[PDB]
Amino acid sequence: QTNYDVFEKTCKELGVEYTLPPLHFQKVHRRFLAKKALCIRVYQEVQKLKKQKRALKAAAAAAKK
Amino acid sequence: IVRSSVHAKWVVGKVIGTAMIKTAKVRATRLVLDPYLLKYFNKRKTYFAHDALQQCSVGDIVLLRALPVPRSKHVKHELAEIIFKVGRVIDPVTGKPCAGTAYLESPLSEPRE
Amino acid sequence: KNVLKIRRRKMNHHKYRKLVKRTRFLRRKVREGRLKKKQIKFEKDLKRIWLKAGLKEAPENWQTPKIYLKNK
Amino acid sequence: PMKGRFPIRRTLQYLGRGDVVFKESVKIMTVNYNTYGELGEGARKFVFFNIPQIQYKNPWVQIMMFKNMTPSPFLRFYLDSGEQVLVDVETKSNKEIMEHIKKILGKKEETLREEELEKQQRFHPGNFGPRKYCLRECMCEVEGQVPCPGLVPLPKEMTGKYKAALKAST
Amino acid sequence: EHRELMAWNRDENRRMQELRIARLQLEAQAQEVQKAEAQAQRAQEEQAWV
Amino acid sequence: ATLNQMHRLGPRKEPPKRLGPTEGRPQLKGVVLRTFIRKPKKPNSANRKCCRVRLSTGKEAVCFIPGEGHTLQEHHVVLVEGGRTQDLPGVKLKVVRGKYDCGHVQKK
RNA sequence: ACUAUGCUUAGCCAUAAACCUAAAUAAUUAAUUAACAAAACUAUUUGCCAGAGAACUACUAGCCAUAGCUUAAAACUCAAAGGAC
RNA sequence: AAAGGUUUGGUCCUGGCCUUAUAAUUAAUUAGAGGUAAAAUUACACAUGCAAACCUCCAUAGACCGGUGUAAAAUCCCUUAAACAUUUACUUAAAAUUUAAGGAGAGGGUAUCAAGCACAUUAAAAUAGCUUAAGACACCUUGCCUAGCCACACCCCCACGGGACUCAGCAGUGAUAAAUAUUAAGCAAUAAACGAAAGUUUGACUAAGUUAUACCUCUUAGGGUUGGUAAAUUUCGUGCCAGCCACCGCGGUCAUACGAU
Ligand code: FES
Ligand SMILES: [K+]
Ligand SMILES: [K+]
Ligand SMILES: [K+]
Ligand SMILES: [K+]
Ligand SMILES: [K+]
Ligand SMILES: [K+]
Ligand SMILES: [K+]
Ligand SMILES: [K+]
Ligand SMILES: [Mg+2]
Ligand SMILES: [Mg+2]
Ligand SMILES: [Mg+2]
Ligand SMILES: [Mg+2]
Ligand SMILES: [Mg+2]
Ligand SMILES: [Mg+2]
Ligand SMILES: [Mg+2]
Ligand SMILES: [Mg+2]
Ligand SMILES: [Mg+2]
Ligand SMILES: [Mg+2]
Ligand SMILES: [Mg+2]
Ligand SMILES: [Mg+2]
Ligand SMILES: [Mg+2]
Ligand SMILES: [Mg+2]
Ligand SMILES: [Mg+2]
Ligand SMILES: [Mg+2]
Ligand SMILES: [Mg+2]
Ligand SMILES: [Mg+2]
Ligand SMILES: [Mg+2]
Repeated sequence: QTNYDVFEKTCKELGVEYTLPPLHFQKVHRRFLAKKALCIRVYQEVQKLKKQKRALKAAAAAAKK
Repeated sequence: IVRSSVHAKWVVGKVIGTAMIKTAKVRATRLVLDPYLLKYFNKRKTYFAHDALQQCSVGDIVLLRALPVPRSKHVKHELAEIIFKVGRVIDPVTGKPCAGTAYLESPLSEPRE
Repeated sequence: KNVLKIRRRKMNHHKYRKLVKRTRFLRRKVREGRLKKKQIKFEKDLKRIWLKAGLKEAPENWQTPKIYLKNK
Repeated sequence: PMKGRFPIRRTLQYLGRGDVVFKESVKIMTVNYNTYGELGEGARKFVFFNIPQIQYKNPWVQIMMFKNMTPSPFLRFYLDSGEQVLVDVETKSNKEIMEHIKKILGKKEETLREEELEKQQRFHPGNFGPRKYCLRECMCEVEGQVPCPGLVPLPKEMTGKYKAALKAST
Repeated sequence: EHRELMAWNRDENRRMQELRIARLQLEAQAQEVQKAEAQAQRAQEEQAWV
Repeated sequence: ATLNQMHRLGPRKEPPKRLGPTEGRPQLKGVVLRTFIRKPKKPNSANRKCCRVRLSTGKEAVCFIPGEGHTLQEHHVVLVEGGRTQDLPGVKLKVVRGKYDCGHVQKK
């Protein structure tokens, strides 16, 4: 926050990685970590289906043209 | 060249995040009077701002300009200026680099580098 | 400084400990069933998510973890 | 005992003593001050005593204060045109700071009085209505006018009950 | 009137900038003298320590 | 508490006013079910005249009958009011003398 | 008289009147005796408290804990409970 | 709050409860007359009558007024744009009234509701983000902003459709509730609708009827209380019984505390 140039050199030379403090604390327990894993997986599946649909829709339009 | 509808035509805040593409999450704070205590406290608001050049870093004070048309649901401002860069502040009064309450370059000197 | 307030708590805890000892076997069966209902509620809440999202089957290679059973 | 130091700052009379009413151009006032030092004592007193008074009279102006970021304290105003007015408040008393900003970016007494009169243009003393908006609810209250029948009974000949009886009698 | 007041403000900032350089100049002279004396003590102590 | 703590919490939370035997109503009408005697908790000694009633709400409560002598019987209708009988624990209702089947005390 | 156990090595458990029954920090000792204890008192920040019992309880959630710990009510009863002398 | 009563053998501290003030609804007992204001159990089911017309045909109005508090944390305040199912002007502008997208700040309860689970950005379509202990999300409760505003209009949030098929317009009824206004008169005044107009219409409204719920002026007198807090008891009866108290308490034979006087 004061001397960024010295900060960059110090971290590079000393080999220290600096991670910024996260804005919000995340609670962790078996029920949360298991629901959060499904929620991420469900989203990914929904988005994968949309991408496939777009490719098929575009492919059909290209053939018509 | 009509201006925005939003009340915050000009807002100052701190860049609390920069993980979205070309967008910087900025936390502005205003003073609100507690009616019971008659004392002012800090009410903070989050503003998404269009950072076209991705020139923003977490912790730097910035000035946002209200966009004439909202770019998206939440992006209704753009990055006008970076008032203070994080760790790279330049004293407005003298114009010399500073690192806290100290001069990295003396104001007596004229480096012109 | 008397210990009278400590003696009231002393008797409550003594009597409560003897009540738990009498009905220890009953309490065990209540818990195993409360955990089973706790697991079903967890599974149903996970099924609600993917069904609302529009999926007709749970994500591929997903099996709801059994988190309340005697896994440890 | 009211808590805190200088509890008078938390009274409506003190907050109303502020005299700096910014022009419509002023939108933001950033305050850069140092918590330790000798040349920034007036700036620290300005944040302690004056910033509450300024905010009270300028509720729509964003006052954001930054601490120990620069060697010297200063004030920077952001205007709606895009202009930035930098003020240097080092070695300046808190009272001097208030007077400086009042001159450069403060509305004049003439302007403020004109706005006050315009606000009350639609209140008329003659208007009748509820107490919240008017002096008198009814003309019965006025002296010389016929009084309210509730307070003073009307003459029999001025009553519909009596007139109806005569019309039947006729 | 706005332009005149914004010109007066810039004049006040320059006037105070001049005082700041005058004050800091005096400090450099005094602090330089102290620095030379402090370096002398280090030279004396450093030689003795060696 | 500090001024910051008073601000973050605000005014004291106020527990809701739970209702009593009349359920926030001036009176209720009930049908007598049984007439019995209740004994006042010591140090008092008496045979206090009470009755069970089914209130219009549908619940059943115990009501003290004031006065020297009542003619109440089962299936009668009465108008109950609030007010606890201090010696009788749990008796939070009273019968109104002079309404419906219950009548004014016979003066001696 | 003799076990579990107190010991070692691995892991769990997470509770004490874990109490100086004194949160931390920086001031002041006079323009200051509720009592007793440990003289009084200001400022700053966070935590906590809001009659007693029901209650180190019921339910909820987390936990290697399964006769467990932490979190923690209400109905109802009472006109007191409690501290010091 | 100008406070008071009540922990003890006693004092002090702490602390709850209650008392004294004010107002509304209902009930007991009791009351003459007049003027005024307000009328109120119930989004329960509704018998009958009425509540919208006007007018040379076209149109306009029946979108208002009046009613209820259904739903909803629902909102307040403010900004922008746009029309208007309009009015009054011009061939181009002043209003009234709305709608849409928003946000300086403010805005009920429960944190034993602590995570929500797509809630983000970019614009080669990639990046993996968004909200949240400064309270998200979930649930519960509630009309609020009061010259008035908002939502609802038999029910299914909606109303193509379907259904258990309409007084939450005036008066009135059934049921239910501690809760009890006339199945009334007139469009003369004001307001609205229509008409170029004389005019017509209106359970809006006006003038009445009803009711100690309130106020006002008069006339009669009733109601409660009488141990302390807290203004005020004579005699007898009763004898821990019968009874009484907001709190403390009273009653076992001289009861200022019960009942009658
Ligand atoms: S209020 Fe004026 S006549 Fe009654
Ligand atoms: K007694
Ligand atoms: K100890
Ligand atoms: K007290
Ligand atoms: K509806
Ligand atoms: K008329
Ligand atoms: K006697
Ligand atoms: K008596
Ligand atoms: K008497
Ligand atoms: Mg016990
Ligand atoms: Mg052994
Ligand atoms: Mg502990
Ligand atoms: Mg120890
Ligand atoms: Mg324990
Ligand atoms: Mg437990
Ligand atoms: Mg438990
Ligand atoms: Mg009545
Ligand atoms: Mg209306
Ligand atoms: Mg409702
Ligand atoms: Mg619970
Ligand atoms: Mg409907
Ligand atoms: Mg109906
Ligand atoms: Mg209808
Ligand atoms: Mg009706
Ligand atoms: Mg009534
Ligand atoms: Mg006309
Ligand atoms: Mg009596
Ligand atoms: Mg008495």
